[PDB]
Amino acid sequence: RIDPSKLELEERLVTVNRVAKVVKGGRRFRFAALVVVGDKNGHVGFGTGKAQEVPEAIRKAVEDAKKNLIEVPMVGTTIPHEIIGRFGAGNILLKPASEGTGVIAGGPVRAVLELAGVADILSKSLGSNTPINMIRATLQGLSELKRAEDVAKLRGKSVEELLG
Amino acid sequence: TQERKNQLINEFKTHESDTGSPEVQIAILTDSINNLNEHLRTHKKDHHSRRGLLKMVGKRRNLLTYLRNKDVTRYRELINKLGLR
Amino acid sequence: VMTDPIADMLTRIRNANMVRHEKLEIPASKLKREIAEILKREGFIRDVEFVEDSKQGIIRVFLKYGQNNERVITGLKRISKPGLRVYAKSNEVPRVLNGLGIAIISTSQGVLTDKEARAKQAGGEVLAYVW
Amino acid sequence: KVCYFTSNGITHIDYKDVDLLKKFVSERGKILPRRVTGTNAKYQRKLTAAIKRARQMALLPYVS
Amino acid sequence: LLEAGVHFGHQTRRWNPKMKRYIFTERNGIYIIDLQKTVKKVEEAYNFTKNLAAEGGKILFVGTKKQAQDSVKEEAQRSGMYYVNQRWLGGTLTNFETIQKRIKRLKDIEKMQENGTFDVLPKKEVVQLKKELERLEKFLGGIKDMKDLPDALFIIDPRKERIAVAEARKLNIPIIGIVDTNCDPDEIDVVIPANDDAIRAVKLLTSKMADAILEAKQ
Amino acid sequence: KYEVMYIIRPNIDEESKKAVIERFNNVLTSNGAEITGTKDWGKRRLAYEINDFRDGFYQIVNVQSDAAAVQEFDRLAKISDDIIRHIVVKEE
RNA sequence: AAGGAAAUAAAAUGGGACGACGUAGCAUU
RNA sequence: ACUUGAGUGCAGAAGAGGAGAGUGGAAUUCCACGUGUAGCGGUGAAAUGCGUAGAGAUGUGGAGGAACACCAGUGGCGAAGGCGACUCUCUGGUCUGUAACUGACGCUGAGGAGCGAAAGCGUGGGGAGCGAACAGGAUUAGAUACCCUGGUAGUCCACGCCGUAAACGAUGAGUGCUAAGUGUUAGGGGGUUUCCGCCCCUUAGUGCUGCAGCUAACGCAUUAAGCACUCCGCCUGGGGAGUA
Repeated sequence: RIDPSKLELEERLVTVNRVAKVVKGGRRFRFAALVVVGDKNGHVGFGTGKAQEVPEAIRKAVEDAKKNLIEVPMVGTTIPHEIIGRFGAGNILLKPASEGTGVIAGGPVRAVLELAGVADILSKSLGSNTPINMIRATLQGLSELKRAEDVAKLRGKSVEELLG
Repeated sequence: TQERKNQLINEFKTHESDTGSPEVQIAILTDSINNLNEHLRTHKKDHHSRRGLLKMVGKRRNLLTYLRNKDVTRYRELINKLGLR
Repeated sequence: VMTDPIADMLTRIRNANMVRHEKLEIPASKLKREIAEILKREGFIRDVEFVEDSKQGIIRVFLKYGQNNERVITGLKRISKPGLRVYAKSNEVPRVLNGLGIAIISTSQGVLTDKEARAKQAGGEVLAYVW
Repeated sequence: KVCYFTSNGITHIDYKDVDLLKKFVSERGKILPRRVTGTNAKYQRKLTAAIKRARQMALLPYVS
Repeated sequence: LLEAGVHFGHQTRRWNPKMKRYIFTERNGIYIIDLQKTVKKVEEAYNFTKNLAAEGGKILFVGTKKQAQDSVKEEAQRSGMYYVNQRWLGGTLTNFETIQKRIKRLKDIEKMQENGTFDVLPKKEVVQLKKELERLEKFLGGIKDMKDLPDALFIIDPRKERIAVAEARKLNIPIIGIVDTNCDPDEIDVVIPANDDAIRAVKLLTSKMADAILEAKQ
Repeated sequence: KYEVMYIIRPNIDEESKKAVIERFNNVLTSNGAEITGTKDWGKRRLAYEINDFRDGFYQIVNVQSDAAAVQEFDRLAKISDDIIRHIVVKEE
């Protein structure tokens, strides 16, 4: 169930890599802008954009990210459990920490976690350092998260019975 | 063939239906290996027969080890009967 | 051969989960019976039945799906393998996903989970995890 | 096509006979392929063995 | 009980293993369809259809099959609902804006021929305008008045309409229809295991669904 | 058991052919073998010339022995000029 | 005469080489 | 204590499995003889070569050496290399229905041992054809090559030695589990039919297309590169260098 794009997002860009396409008349340049769009409350989205100009590609990536968001269970501004994202040779670990450690992660991971509404997290990249694969792995790890209430419902158990 | 096997079974039989006990199989393996060796004394170039003989000897040794780990008196008696040393 | 029954059972359950099957047949074994009963009483399995035969006996498990399509069991993993044994003390009993999951442990007073272990402050063979 | 042997259920080709082998051999004396006579693999192999055995004893023409 | 439906073509071994729980067998390498299961699934089909209609359903009837074109067209026309009998154009939903622009152009050109200056040029008109009118009426006749996206989707052969099914799943729009033995059952939200190559079967099914649709207005 | 079929050269008189056949049959039985049956096709057109003859006298003999009499028959056939061709096949 | 398994006839002989170094823009309005 | 893994027994099946002996007709070369003449052979073109001594061609016979046309098929066997004419003596392994037999006797395997394509080396034969080196002739500016005409070692055999290949499925061995469709080899059972035959199931082997899953992609996908366990070997940038 996709959520609507009507939210107070930040649309903070990450980077812009220049692209080249060869033609009989030499090379042809394109600007591929990858942007992460999200709100500071459990809403985040990754997007990509290609165009002959930087701002046009930025707008394309913003719209693309808006067209695909995802929720995250920010249990006390921290993840409920540790998980690993392994999307396309991108290994990124995520650990919950105390309420003062802060956002300890790489550039793109840090931006994603900031636009995701998460305060204190422990992370480490154990694979490729490519921003796109890292973002995909982080999003995969976020989607694979579990909530206490849903597990309690599925297990025919109570939350206090689970953790008490 | 099919006649020496019967005699070996009868000699090494423990019961009327005994046909797979370690002693009988070991005696059969010994007889077959002896025949194969006698054959090899002439056809030195038949290496496939040598490989078959090696497999038979490995089976015989594993069976001897199992017997020794199970029963020592029976193992010694079988060695004495076959003189396998 | 197969080097162990437990890893086989766990990986068969994992495969059944991946293909989204509803039944499973396993060569029954005392330890397998205890593990299946534990998984059942915990809510991972909707129900389990046993069959005492002349060969090995068969323990049949029924995978649980509490919604349209959602695997109550997401992944399995063994710890103590036949060649690398893992033993955890009462002070080092490992929690699974901050207690969200569960782990099985063999002790002297019976097969206990993480919660029962903490309750009895027991320890011993840490064999596998359950998510 | 159907196998002559299976249709007749005959076995033990008995190479010494040639009335049957004559049909399965071409005019020049060459053996016919299985894909033409529709015969089976086992029966084809046995028939070719018998045909060679017969040829060796001047019962079939190596060449013609 | 075998109702008036004759939907048991049973579609020999060109089948899908995922439909094992809706098939009997016959001595022709062919799987007799389990009519009993269909008689039950059609009940929830009618229920969901009536509910969505009372909610304002705009069911799109789609089938790119000769055996279904005229049937679905007649059913949609007698029911006054939407449909797509000819080719299923790419991006009816994902690119709904381009289709909207195209159909607005169609509306303009089809209102011009009788209200506007239909005699601007002696050859230009006959050369281009009427041919484009025919082509656009062919490719958009049944959806010429969509005006908004529907609440659900109806199809007749997802194996043939994999594109529409995929884009509907992307838009998470509930899709209904009839699944063939070679089709994917899980991909549909409201599945009806039955034969589709029979004109009588598809005619009966479409008629019943259109009746269920029309009964929500009461 | 083995099937011993051989061809006698046609340029042999009737009594000489009988004597040769009896000799070659004794060669087999003389080594402890026992003949179960025989068959003679008479003069037949050979598919090809062996040395000079286009025809030959096919003689068939069914024997059961311990692979000894048949070996003696094979050894003796290669020397005798009365037999043009011969073969041995295990009847199984 | 259609994408093709172990497998493929027909079918100009003759064209050898191009020193060095390096030339590119890019987003907030 | 037990039979499911394992092995034995029974009744059956196939196969270029191997070792030894023997046998067979095509085809090339040579020799002898009969007929017979301006050449034969060869390349893009030609040339070198043999030939008026009687060639080439044809016919009969003889000599000897190698391989086994049709069969022949991602067909079969073998641990691998590898194995295609046929008969015989010896010999190995595989598969199919068991329930009769013992009841865990099992998997891997450092080192070690053995086998191990072709090439090569020593001893002695053998030598028809092919053919490193080599000779001559075309070729080009050059041709120690591609092309053509001849040609030693070698290609064959018995013993011994070295133990290397893209020795490849570039994928170690064993076990268990994980949708289907379609050929094929060896088998078995059944639902009518004594059959011919159709269908369904059940083992092993060999191919093709494909779900989930895996993979950087190519692609693998019940014969995995899937989900796991046990054992051994292997890698820590390239050149240096598999060199000192």
